[PDB]
Amino acid sequence: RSRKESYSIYVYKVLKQVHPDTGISSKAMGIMNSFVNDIFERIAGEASRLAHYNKRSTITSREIQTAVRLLLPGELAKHAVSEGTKAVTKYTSS
Amino acid sequence: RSRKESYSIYVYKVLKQVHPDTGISSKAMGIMNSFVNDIFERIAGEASRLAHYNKRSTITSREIQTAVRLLLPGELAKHAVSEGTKAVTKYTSS
Amino acid sequence: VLRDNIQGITKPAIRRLARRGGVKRISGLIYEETRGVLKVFLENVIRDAVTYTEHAKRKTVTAMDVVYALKRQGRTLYGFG
Amino acid sequence: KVLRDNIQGITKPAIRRLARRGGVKRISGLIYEETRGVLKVFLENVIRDAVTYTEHAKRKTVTAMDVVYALKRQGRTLYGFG
Amino acid sequence: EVQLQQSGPELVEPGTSVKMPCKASGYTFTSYTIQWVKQTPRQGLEWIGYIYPYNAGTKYNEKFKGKATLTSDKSSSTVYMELSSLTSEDSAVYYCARKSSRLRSTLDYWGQGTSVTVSDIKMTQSPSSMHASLGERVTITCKASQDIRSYLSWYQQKPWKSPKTLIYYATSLADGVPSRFSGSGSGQDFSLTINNLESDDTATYYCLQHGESPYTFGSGTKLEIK
Amino acid sequence: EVQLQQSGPELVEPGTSVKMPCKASGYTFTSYTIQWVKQTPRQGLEWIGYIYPYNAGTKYNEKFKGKATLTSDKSSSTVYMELSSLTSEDSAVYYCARKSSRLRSTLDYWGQGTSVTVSDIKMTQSPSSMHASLGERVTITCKASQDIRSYLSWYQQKPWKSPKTLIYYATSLADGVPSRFSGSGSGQDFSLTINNLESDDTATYYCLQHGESPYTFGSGTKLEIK
Amino acid sequence: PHRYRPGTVALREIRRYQKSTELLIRKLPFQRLVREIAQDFKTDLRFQSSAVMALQEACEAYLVGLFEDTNLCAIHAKRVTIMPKDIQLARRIRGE
Amino acid sequence: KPHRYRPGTVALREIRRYQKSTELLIRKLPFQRLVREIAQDFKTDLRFQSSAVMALQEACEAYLVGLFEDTNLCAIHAKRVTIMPKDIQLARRIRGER
Amino acid sequence: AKAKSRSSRAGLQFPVGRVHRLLRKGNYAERVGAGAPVYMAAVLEYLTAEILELAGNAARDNKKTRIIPRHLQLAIRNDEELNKLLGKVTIAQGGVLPNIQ
Amino acid sequence: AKAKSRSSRAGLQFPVGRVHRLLRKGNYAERVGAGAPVYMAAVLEYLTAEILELAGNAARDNKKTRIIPRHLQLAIRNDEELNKLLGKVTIAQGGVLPNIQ
DNA sequence: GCAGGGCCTCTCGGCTGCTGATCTTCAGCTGGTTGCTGAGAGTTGCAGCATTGCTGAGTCTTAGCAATGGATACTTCCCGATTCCCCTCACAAAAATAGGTCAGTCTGTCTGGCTAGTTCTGTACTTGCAGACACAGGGCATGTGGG
DNA sequence: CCCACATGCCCTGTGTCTGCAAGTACAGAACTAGCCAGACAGACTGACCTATTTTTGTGAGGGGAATCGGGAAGTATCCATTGCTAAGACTCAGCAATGCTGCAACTCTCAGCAACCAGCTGAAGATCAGCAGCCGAGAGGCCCTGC
Repeated sequence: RSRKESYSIYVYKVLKQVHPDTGISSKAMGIMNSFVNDIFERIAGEASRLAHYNKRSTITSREIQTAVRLLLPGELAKHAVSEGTKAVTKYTSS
Repeated sequence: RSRKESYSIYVYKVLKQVHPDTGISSKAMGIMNSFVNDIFERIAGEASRLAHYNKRSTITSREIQTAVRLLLPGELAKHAVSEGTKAVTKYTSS
Repeated sequence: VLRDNIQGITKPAIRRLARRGGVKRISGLIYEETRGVLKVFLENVIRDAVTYTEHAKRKTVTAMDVVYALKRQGRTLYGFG
Repeated sequence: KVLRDNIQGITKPAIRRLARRGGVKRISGLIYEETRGVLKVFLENVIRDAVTYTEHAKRKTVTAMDVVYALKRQGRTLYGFG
Repeated sequence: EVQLQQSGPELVEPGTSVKMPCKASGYTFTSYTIQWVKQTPRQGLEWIGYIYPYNAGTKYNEKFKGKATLTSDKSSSTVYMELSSLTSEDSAVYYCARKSSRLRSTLDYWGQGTSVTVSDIKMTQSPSSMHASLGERVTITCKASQDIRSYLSWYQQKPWKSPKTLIYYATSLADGVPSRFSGSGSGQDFSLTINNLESDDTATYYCLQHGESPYTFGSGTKLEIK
Repeated sequence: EVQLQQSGPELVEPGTSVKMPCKASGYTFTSYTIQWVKQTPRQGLEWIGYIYPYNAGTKYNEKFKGKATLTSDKSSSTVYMELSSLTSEDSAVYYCARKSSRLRSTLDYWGQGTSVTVSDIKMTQSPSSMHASLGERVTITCKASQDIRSYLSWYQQKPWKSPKTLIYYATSLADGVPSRFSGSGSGQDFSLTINNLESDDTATYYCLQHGESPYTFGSGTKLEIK
Repeated sequence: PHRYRPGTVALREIRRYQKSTELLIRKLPFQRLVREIAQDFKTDLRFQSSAVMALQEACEAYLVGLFEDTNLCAIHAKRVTIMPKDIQLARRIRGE
Repeated sequence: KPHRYRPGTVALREIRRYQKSTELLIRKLPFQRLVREIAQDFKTDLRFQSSAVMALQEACEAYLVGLFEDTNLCAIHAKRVTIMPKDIQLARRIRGER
Repeated sequence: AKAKSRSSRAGLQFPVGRVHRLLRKGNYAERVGAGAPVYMAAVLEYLTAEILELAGNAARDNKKTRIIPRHLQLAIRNDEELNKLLGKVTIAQGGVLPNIQ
Repeated sequence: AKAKSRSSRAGLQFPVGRVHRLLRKGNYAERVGAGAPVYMAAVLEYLTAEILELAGNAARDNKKTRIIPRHLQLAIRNDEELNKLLGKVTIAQGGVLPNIQ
């Protein structure tokens, strides 16, 4: 009872936008929360290591893109790079 | 020249302490440097992870001791805990 | 105090595990070896879990501590936080 | 200049010497092509990550420290090059 | 770099069976599905099925079950396709194309085509044939039947050549395709726009959906220049 | 938990061979070497050699090659020892002791001893035997011949019993040893001090070095209480 | 009386147990084994119900993944019966 | 009659010889040409430090020697002394690379 | 002025602000750039969308309207790139593949 | 007052101040306690002392008075706990363990 | 290869519990705005380093050949693992209970960051010098064809 | 089982040479000393949750006999590898010139941090129909036996 703070509502909006009629169980939500957390620590650790290697003090979208290219295999990296570049371009134009 | 800052003089001091007549080559010197950096990174990462799990903001000798217990196998962890405890007690006694 | 509960992992349980693993025929000496391997793996996970709870100054082993103990051996588990 | 077909530069006695260091007494004739394919796959897997590190550093020269990072993030930590 | 080699033309008498290869090179063979597309002058491009060489998994079209049989050979990186009991309406050129297992990806690289001769969602392209000079703007509409969540691709096919991917995911440019081409639209309405024409742009343009299980192409649009 | 089981006494005629086991349990068997120590009343404790069950690595005393042979069996966690051409001066009690491969660690756990009867650094213990009452301060010295970098252990042996470790690394308390025992010294001069005595400190106290390859024990110090 | 030749019941068991997701080790014996193992590390310990559950999923997944490699070693030795030498070889190649 | 060793004696001699030395067993210039050709497909006009090519070489020799150790283990398990591509494939599959 | 979420600014469903807070509190770097949480939220959103769509397709083929960890396990293990990404990951109540040949 | 090194106060040879600076600058925690670099330098000093002494013993048995990577590799691979600590580590110019027979 | 009798999952109905989707409330965390500052980008230059080319000695590879011993196929046979039946014994579920541990709130305090000055120690650089690499010559364990 | 000749390797001896250890400026980082504030420890206190008892009506486990079928052992074949040799060819070492890229230094400006506040998003708690589980009956593929 101290604000557990999961990703469950965001995973729900994503699920309702790619499959408007299917639902999800609480066990599968726990699996997918663990998945989102694990990928967050992987990408953030790789970006932190890249920034430490290049003697930078800030983590930027370049570091995030290089971490994504290092960690995701195959066309997953290409599509995630496209998604991240598209979102950064949309955010910059406000 | 940008002061590359190895562990070479300290490892040479330890070598002359445990083997007063035995020298070391430069390649074995670099390998021992890599060993010190790797073990430092492992124990520091485990201590930082422990402090993040227990919602602490500081790394102390308890976190270092628990990380040593987690990473070193068998009697290595016992003797390293003994050395760390002895050095911390000696430093506290000033 | 509990003594000799490794035989609680019964022979049909090991056979069911091998059937899920895709094994058609099982030798009679497989079961004791499987009990030894499972005991070694369980000791390796449980020791790290107990280390996590003892660093937390707790006395109950939690699922999150079991998850950390599994994750630090490269055996990441999903579904428990 | 463009190089072509240098996987055959890893000769049959070189693979034989690596097998003898591995403790292998007898070597089949089809071992060498399979070993060349395996070594090639390992080399692209390491070199792609090393080139990724080099490109993130905005450099054209692949360094030993980049090779060490590419090996370390694949669980193949190498001591002796930094 | 990525090549999908096929066989030559097969002059084959009716009633027999034919097998053609789709030997692939330049990429990791098990990471990409190999999809098979047939082409007739009468009803255009048609999707037959695919093989995923990672797990030998298949999925076929409704009207090609029994007519088609897909096999994979992981050792030689070759995909074979069996056509059995060849009816007179099987004289066609059969293309094999590479598609990644990602839902966003499409048929990016194609084979040259094997001409074998025997001795649901409907996608409507609003123009059938258009004419243009060397410098205007030309649009192509690909009105869809059901809702597809931006899973639409655009292809350019020269006469007697393999199709070339232009747009995937209804907006994204393919590899090597210049910024002159531009796709737009989502849901049921889609559009392909060419900025200015050249002599190279004289081709036939198709739109392919891959939202639901049977992949369906468009009717086709011939572009004529000057 | 950690125990090193052994066999019974062996009444053996001269000239033949004998095998005694050191079946051990309660720990990871390959991680710890098993050292072998003979004990005669004439010469005290004498270190024979050790086996390393991880790589079958063996090292013997200089005076014990040919006489002794050490083999390991990883399946039953058992360590064997063969004595060949048994001379009349081989009647002793043979102990097997566990020791970690770390240089700091010592012979911590011992076996009970098998009594087999047949039908270089010198370490000096300055008190041969001492007498003390119930609450006194006692001190045993173990001056060495060469230099050892604090690689000294201390042992307490009840009569007709296995030795028990008190001090390792010349200062550190062993497992379960009370804080009355205190070791000190480095280099060549060492001291063992027992704080307040009871009736159960009536034993013989030995000091063992493991700084160089033949491990040598002390002469022993019989401590008598009231 | 109906009798099956040795093996078809086994492939039916493979098809049955590869389709289910339920745990195949009995929960109370696994819990007793877990508490006996943890008793050697700390006296009078305590467990959440989900901690033993997570231990059970980890252990069953590890044993299933070990039995797949054991079966692969058994087919490599031109057999169909898995043996402790196949378990040992699979663990040795895995590095355990 | 000229001297002829039986098959296996020379092989055990090379096992004993090459298990003692620490030298690199692949020739440096063919390995360097292979490394440059492989890296050509990722970035054109690349440059390589000599220590970088040497580090790649030590990594490749260590990986191949460990894989040949596991392959010999598979060959002994199949009651053979001749290592085979199926033995390499089984070792690489159990290791998690296939 | 009226407050606008950075997720709505980037056209995402994942929280850019929460990803920023976890990047700052997670002890990764001294500073965090402005576009890095946007990029991370987009990459995480693409990965959850791909796995959820494949699991929903598996649940549709299993004639169910709910995604369970069995459907998630089928979706991840039937894909080369997802199985390479999540090779050392155990999915609880996931089972194994039916190994149909 | 005359400055005393923290390594000299702890009785170590490894740099307590440099280890503290690397802990502070390495992005591990928000703050670092006083005894944590002392414990870190002690553990590192013990580990290098053990490895260097075993490698010097290997050099002495090889009748050499200089430690090389072959001696380091022999000392590491002839030990359970050093092998488990450095299992996934390649030592350059270290070779392999010679077989028994 | 073809046909008849058990039987073991699929398919369908339909009812049933349970759990996941939705609504409501509150708290806390994200966004807006301002100001401050230091981190990284940009420009110029410099040294250092990787690329290329040429030459020459020389070690390594390659193709062909013989002959051997190891992998493979076939057969026997016998060990042992499967399958079924019964009977029995712990697993599971469910309700209750006590007590013991864990999490929350408040308070004070000690300890770690911050800042400025100082000095000292660790690094780059440059010597000499001896451990180890080089060839070369006895000597030993054994490799392999006769007896 | 013993011998022979023959060959590969360890050891000894000495020149040498390159790499290692020791000695000097020097500048960057560690230490010293106040100072401030906030993270964590200490003590109450509620309250959840974990261990422990008891019943029970089952579902899974264990033991034994019959039998089939797979693993182990022995034999013969043949083929595929190993060892060896002479010719080529390609690696390696050394030296020199080049231009090209990786550092270094100074400037500055722009992007990111700090802080405060209000308000909007998200977590916790109830609630409920609809999805999935459960039980029962019918059909079809499949296995076992027989011809």
